[PDB]
Amino acid sequence: LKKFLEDIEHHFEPGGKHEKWFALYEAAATLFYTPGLVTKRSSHVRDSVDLKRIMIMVWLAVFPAMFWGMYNAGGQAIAALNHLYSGDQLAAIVAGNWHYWLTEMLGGTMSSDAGWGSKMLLGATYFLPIYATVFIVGGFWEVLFCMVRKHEVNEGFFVTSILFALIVPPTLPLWQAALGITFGVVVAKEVFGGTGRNFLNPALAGRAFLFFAYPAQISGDLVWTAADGYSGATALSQWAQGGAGALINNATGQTITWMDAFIGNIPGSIGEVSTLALMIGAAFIVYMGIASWRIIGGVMIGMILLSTLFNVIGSDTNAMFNMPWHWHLVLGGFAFGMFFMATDPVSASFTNSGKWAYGILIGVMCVLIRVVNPAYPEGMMLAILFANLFAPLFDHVVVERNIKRRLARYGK
Amino acid sequence: STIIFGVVMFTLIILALVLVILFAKSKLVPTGDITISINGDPEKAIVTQPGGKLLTALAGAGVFVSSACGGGGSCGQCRVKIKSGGGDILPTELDHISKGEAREGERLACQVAVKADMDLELPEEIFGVKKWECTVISNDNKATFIKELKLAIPDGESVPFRAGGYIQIEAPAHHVKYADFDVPEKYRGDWDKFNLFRYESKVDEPIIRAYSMANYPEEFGIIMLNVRIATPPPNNPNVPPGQMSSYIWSLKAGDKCTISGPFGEFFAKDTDAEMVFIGGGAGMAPMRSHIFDQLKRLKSKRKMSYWYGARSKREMFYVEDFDGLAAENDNFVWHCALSDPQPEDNWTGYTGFIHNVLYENYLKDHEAPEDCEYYMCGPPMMNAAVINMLKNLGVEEENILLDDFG
Amino acid sequence: EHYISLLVKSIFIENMALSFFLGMCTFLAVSKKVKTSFGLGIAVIVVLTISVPVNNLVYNLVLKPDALVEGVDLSFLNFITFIGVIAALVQILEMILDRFFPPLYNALGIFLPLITVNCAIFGGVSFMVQRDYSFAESVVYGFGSGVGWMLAIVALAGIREKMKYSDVPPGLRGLGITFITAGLMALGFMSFSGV
Amino acid sequence: KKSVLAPVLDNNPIALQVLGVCSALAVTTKLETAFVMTLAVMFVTALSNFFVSLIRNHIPNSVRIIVQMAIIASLVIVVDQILKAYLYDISKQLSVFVGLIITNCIVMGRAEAFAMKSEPIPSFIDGIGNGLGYGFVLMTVGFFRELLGSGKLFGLEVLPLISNGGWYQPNGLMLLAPSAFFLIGFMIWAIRTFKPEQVEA
Amino acid sequence: SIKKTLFVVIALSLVCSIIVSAAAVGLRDKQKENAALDKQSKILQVAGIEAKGSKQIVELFNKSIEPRLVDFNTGDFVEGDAANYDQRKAAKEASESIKLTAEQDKAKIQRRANVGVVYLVKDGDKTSKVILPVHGNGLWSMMYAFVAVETDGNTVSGLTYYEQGETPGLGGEVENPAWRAQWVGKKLFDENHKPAIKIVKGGAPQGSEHGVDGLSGATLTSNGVQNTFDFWLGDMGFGPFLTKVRDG
Amino acid sequence: MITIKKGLDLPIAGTPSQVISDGKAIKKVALLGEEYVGMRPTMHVRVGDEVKKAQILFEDKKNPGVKFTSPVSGKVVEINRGAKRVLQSVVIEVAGDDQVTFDKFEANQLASLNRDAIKTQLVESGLWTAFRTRPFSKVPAIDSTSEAIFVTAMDTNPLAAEPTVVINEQSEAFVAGLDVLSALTTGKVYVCKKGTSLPRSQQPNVEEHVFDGPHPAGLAGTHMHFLYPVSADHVAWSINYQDVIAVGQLFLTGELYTQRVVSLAGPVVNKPRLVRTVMGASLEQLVDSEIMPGEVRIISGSVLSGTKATGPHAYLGRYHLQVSVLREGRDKELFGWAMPGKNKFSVTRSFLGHLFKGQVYNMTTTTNGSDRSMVPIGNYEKVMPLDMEPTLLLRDLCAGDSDSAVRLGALELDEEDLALCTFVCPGKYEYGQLLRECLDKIEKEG
Ligand SMILES: CCCCCCCCCCCCCCCCCC(=O)OC[C@H](COP(=O)(O)OCCN)OC(=O)CCCCCCCCCCCCCCCCC
Ligand SMILES: Cc1cc2nc3c(=O)[nH]c(=O)nc-3n(C[C@H](O)[C@H](O)[C@H](O)CO)c2cc1C
Ligand SMILES: COC1=C(OC)C(=O)C(CC=C(C)C)=C(C)C1=O
Ligand code: FES
Ligand code: FES
Ligand code: NA
Ligand code: NA
Repeated sequence: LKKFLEDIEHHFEPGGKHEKWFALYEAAATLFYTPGLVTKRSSHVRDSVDLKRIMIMVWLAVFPAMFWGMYNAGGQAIAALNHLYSGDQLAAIVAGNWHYWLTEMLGGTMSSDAGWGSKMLLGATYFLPIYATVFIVGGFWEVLFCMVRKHEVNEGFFVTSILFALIVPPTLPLWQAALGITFGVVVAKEVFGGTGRNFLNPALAGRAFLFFAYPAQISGDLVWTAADGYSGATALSQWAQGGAGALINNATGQTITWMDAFIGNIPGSIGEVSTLALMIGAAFIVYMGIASWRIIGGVMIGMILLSTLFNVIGSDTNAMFNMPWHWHLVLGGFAFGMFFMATDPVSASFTNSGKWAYGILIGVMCVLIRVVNPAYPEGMMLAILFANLFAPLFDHVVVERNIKRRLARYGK
Repeated sequence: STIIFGVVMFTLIILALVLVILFAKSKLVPTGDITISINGDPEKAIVTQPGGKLLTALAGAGVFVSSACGGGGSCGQCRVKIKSGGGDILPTELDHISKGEAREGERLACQVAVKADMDLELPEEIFGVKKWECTVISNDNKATFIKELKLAIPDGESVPFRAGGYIQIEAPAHHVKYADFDVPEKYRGDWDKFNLFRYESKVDEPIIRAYSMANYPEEFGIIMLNVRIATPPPNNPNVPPGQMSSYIWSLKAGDKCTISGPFGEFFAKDTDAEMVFIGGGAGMAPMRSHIFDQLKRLKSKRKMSYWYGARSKREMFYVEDFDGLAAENDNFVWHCALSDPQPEDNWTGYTGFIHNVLYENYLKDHEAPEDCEYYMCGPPMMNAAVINMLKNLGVEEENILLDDFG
Repeated sequence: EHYISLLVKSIFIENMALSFFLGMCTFLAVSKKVKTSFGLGIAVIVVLTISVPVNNLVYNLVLKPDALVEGVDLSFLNFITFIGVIAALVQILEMILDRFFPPLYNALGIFLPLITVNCAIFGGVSFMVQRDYSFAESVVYGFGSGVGWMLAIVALAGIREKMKYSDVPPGLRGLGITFITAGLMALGFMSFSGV
Repeated sequence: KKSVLAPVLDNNPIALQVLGVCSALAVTTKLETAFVMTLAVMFVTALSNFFVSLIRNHIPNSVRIIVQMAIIASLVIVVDQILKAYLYDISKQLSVFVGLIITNCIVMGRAEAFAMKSEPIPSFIDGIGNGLGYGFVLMTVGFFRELLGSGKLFGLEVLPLISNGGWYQPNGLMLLAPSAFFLIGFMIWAIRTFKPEQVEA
Repeated sequence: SIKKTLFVVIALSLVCSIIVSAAAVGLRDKQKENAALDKQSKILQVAGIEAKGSKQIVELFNKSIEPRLVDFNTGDFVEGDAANYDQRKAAKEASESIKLTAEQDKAKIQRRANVGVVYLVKDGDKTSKVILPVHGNGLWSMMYAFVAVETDGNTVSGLTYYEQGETPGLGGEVENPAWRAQWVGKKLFDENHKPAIKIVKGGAPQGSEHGVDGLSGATLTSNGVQNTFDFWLGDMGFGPFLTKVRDG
Repeated sequence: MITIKKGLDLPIAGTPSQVISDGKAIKKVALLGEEYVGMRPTMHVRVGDEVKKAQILFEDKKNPGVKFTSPVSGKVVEINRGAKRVLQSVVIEVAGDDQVTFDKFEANQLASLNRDAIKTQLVESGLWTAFRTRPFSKVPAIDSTSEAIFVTAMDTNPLAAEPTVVINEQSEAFVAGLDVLSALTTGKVYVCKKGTSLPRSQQPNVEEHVFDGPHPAGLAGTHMHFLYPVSADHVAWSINYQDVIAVGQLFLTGELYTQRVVSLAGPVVNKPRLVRTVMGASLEQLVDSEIMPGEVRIISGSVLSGTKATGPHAYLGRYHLQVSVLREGRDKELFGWAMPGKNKFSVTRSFLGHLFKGQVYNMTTTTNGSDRSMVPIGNYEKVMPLDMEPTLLLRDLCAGDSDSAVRLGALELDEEDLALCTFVCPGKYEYGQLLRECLDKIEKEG
């Protein structure tokens, strides 16, 4: 590969043809092989870390959540299908859905005796097409801007593509996934100059676009389980209706315990369900210093304080008032947003003091939307997007206090 | 019925609103006269009513401030030192004034609106402006598009100015046809190639421009000057012809024009560093004064060089004078290269543009090109190109002074 | 009580800038610098907190139907009355600041000419007539709308200042990117829409 | 002719200038309201410019703004009555933005920039031209927002909807605030790539 | 010159006001008719009377519709200017309205007018149908509807939502003709003379007496519709009036 | 006294032995023009000219009166010039022992000397160039004065020599130099050192301050920020301990003292140690027969801040007290960015190397990645102990917002103060150059 990559560089050079594809060919060469660049001036030595390794660490950090998500997505769907149909009726349903008979063809079974392999396989049939569509469509916009503007491709899109695919319902139509990533990549990032030069979270901007443009496909009772003809409310929606007592899984008929939500054995977005899986990945990137623990700490502080305040105030009518902090933690997309989306460094505050305020605002807003906004059962995406708008302001307040300390010579 | 009530109610509301505004203005907006001190002299202090720009009040008094763009804040030649008052510096002013200058208090009088008492410290040069109407003596054409103008002082003595200065010329509306101009036969033949006499200029309103001096200080009685005719671009015929330059060319012996005192900021440095001159077109006026000033007025022994850009032997002028100065004093040497010698010129010397000729002849082998004072005046193409070569030689901007005439 | 919801409604739930699109010309213009943007927001609040309650009394005492006389309703004299009154108060406030509060004139009076006949003030007063608000509600609403307007402009100024590091394509640089930026801001402010 | 079309693509009040943005983002959800709004702004802008020019020499600078606003406000009040009496349905849709025409920066900008220092006849044409360019952006945004958000143009079903036994699913974001912001920005981008002179340094 | 300024402002104010005053006062009659026909177009549509054009709407509304005022506390007809009655304005004033308790306010409406207008459809000298305006808070905005109740006082003939602000596709489907058409033939009350109309999440059983399919993916808006009928058909709404209708 | 916790000590292999030995004989010396910030030279010598030890070679046009004098006596063999005729170096071939002498004083008189007298001797001898001003890291103007002169008697640069070992051999000169600085300063002299003991001045003006912590704890910029914060109106002077010994020698013997002790160290240096050399010594001759085979990079100064010693720049810098030699890191590795970094050092904990604590790394000149836009993961805050918001400041430098950078503390910074920020940047920005671009803009516009 090394010899082939080096030799073909002549063609992609300005003298040779296909120069318009240099930004993509050089990306492949640099992607496979680290460049042989040496420092040109001081510092003559550099840290081993680079943008490529940072993104891959985040990309790997969500793998455990992604793998469980596929397993959970298949499990929820298979359970619902058997709870709704049986016998030849199930066979017709399986025959009328390419997700179902493709799983049968590859060795899985849609029967209730299905093991983890068939459930994970079935969940893959939903996740992979979404991820492939998001990667290809979003990657096309990335290369187009780089090619036209003569920029080198940036590796930040790897995190955006995977995260966006893991925050959508399993049943999301592909054509809507293409539009969602297109809005997030283009409107939120590229027109600002690409990775590191924007202010809004790209993946959440794409989800918000679908959230407000096609609400029927990303809300309600028909999108969070991939069993055709099945209707089931998620835990957050159920709590808003009848409190903790309403937390029931109709497909399986079993009550939803805190442990169930914690492990991720609940309907929802593929990737968000398992708080345990997200914590495992979040621990690594936080330990590695890639994700800010001040933002994560701030989010927890804001969530616990406001939720406890709602607990004390009480409400005989709004059941969301009595949801405790530890239930807020394991429900919806709070865990996913706090660890892998609130920590987006570009859209977060650039000062350590601001990061605390930035995270606290995120945590406060999520509970607020969850509790006192009837329309939306969850508000993590909206909370983060709202917090992005004010992150530069927290930095400005902190920096202006720094400037006042300096004009006083730090009291020296 | 309702129509009547609305009509009266409408008027009451409007009258009540304006009466409050009009009443408030009288009791909140002072109408006292504004007093501005010029250079701290009580006699020069000017009392002016509120309103208007600073450039207007000063002009009425005995101090005249140079201005090219006028009330647009574009040229920046009207910079004044405002010790106090006038508020903060406007963002447009910063475009032509550096931050350090703003700390000193430099401001544009035209861009500054007079609304409160202000203190000004205008220098002697701006303070000492005298308006005179000299008499035109000769208007012969020096070259194809260059005319030498001689002005006779009307009040006697001579105009006090420094080498490389200029005088602002103001003229009223007047219609002049290029056919009215008188040109020698030598240059007439070249003019006959395109028949530029067809052009006709009609200056609708009075105009003000600047013109550099071409007489060294010791010269008394005649104020030599060089004028370049303004014509529409060869590639853009749909442009009005010259308005101020054309009017000057229409004048002959016995004509009168105003000089409105001297001005300028183009001068040499009182040091022993070698001087280098790059003249072009109308630039031969200020350059000539420097050579004359440094030969008899000061009798300077410093090295002096001149590099004039010309297109043909006909364009060359003052050659006989230059030869005498070089021959009489060896400290000064002049050179010129022809960008396109005529077939009959039979030039056997430097050929091309001074952009590369000067480098390939003098600056290439110069041991300390940076340790030299550079003065330039000529077409923008020659000026812009030359500085790039000078920049490539490590010549600092502070060592080069530009006086481009356009 | 009732006032806090009204104050909360006029800041977050109802956003005069990002939802009703009022004052966009000035909002999308002076947004470059946070310090200047903060000054305009303060100036807008002063005009709004004074304009709305003053117009509320005028509307309820003169323009309100069947108020001056029985059977006559001078509703059509609504736009002229409000715009004229708003112009007077803004103009009157500026002059007194330059005569008694020099420091406030530069901080607040400098922006007042822009706030004269501004869509932000007129729209807020118009909504105060489209509804039935008491004088106390008029003041709480007027103060709330201005502060919420200040929140959006001050937020947009932080983003624009942060965008000094951005690389916007030519054609979008300046106004074009700012409109996109404002659109993104409106996206995040729709979290309170259902509230 | 040149002056009439100058404020369309060369000196657009909303693309190059930032005047009239408030109405652009509010009424462009439908072409009927958008189209009617252009007529109201054109009618007021042209008349206000015409009248202010007639009394320009006699207008006192002390209360000039009041005089200009009274003329503008009076016309808008008249326009409000016409809309209420005729096109009542459209009047209800426009909500309070008919009155906001008075504060529309285009109306006041031309009343001072041009009408106060211009002959009344060309002043009227300037008002018509500015209203035209204002409507060019208003109608362009209205076209996409109605077509993509409802599948309808002027209330006529262009794209059959799934809810009505069709194939097209309308985009809900085209009805909300952000869409107008994004469409205008991309419209400015398109305009400035074909007229690079308007690019900001 | 203060005299010059006063002359221009006074003269300009007088002429401009005259045009404004004349325009508003003169066109007021036309404006009143235009506003009215919008409500008449809806009432005719729910009534099943096909009309087209302002002239036809006005002519047919007067011929077939007889607006009347009703007192909720008694459910008995009262005398007043029904044709020019604004129930919304009345509901905002304590003189002609009341404040509901939290328990009573099933429809979540803050206030309810003491007297509300109703519309009777008459083929001839006989009332073939009664139209009852009912409103209740939705997810996003107050929703106003017209309900055409047959002479029986139980069966519903037509429904239409003429003012709503729910999300199109999810909650704005109350305007969908297919969903509205499902109400025809349903019964507002059960045998025990109690509200029985129920919005069934997931779709009502076919042939249901009181089963209307809820709006798919729009439980919150569908909940509002249920709350509207649970209140307006109850004691504090049109319940007592419908009891009188059942017996004449 | 002042303890630093935010910073980074780079564990590069080849630390010096901290024993002073005699280096290879040097027959070539040069002064480097680009090293002096904002210096436009006025040449006073030509190739083939004979010069004395302390004879003037060139003058500064924008700093009149400052004389850059030769370190050695000999012949001028070349005057290297670069793009735009930028003076790179003036190489002098060592020959003879002629020198320019000056006045000499007893150690007990130095503290009492007149300030103008001290300035004249320092300027004429060329030793005035040892001082650098903060802000702008320029040679102080002849007529200027400073209320705070900072003496850097410590070195936390990687592979740096220990000042205590050098200062101990020249205790009297160092104390004599401090006495001269006591009279030169209008205010006080800050002797910034480590906890170890050093010779002390008996003048009340000379105050000893201890700084503990990693790099940047031994940087003059760090010391100024904690003891005498600088601005446009509060200018401090910086001088290193070896120049202080030179100042003391000049006023004790009346001769320019040009001997220096520099650490020759690095992964490819066979015997890393301290060597005695001369100012501007040819590094090609200094490192001869002391480096491992291969393509190496010789650096005047530290690997964090320093000049590539190649061609006309292959001479010891005026302010550099060490020579670091590294391998050129041109190797391309398959998925090198994706490997567990047992042998990779990082500020982050994303490599295995940080687990093997106490390990040393054979760092090369590899950039360890391509150039990318800043993605701040908090690396800058981890190595920046000053009271600043580095990410915001670095963004200002990237955008060229000179005025904003001034508000955020750019005027307090020299290039070396941002070396760690450059080192840890995932986007591979080089903030030292950006800071200089901002500082130059402020000087010119101001
Ligand atoms: C990181 C890259 C992106 C993410 C990629 C994620 C890919 C997910 C693929 C899931 C595949 C799971 C296969 C697990 C095999 C072990 C099976 C096991 O332990 O569970 C048993 C369970 C139930 O058993 P049953 O199906 O009933 O068969 C036995 C009948 N007596 O199940 C079974 O017995 C297994 C029945 C299914 C066998 C399928 C084999 C071929 C298809 C799977 C591989 C391709 C997946 C798609 C492409 C991915 C490419 C990245
Ligand atoms: C810790 C971390 C978190 C990230 N989170 C997100 C994210 O939530 N959404 C996204 O689109 N990109 C994310 N990225 C990728 C990238 O930084 C982001 O798109 C920036 O906004 C691009 O400038 C993340 C990167 C890192 C290192
Ligand atoms: C980092 O490396 C990257 C590539 O490497 C080959 C890509 O092709 C592309 C482009 C992808 C597609 C599907 C066109 C992107 C976006 C990218 O980031
Ligand atoms: S006259 Fe040109 S700047 Fe004032
Ligand atoms: S249109 Fe200009 S502020 Fe509203
Ligand atoms: Na969970
Ligand atoms: Na909620």
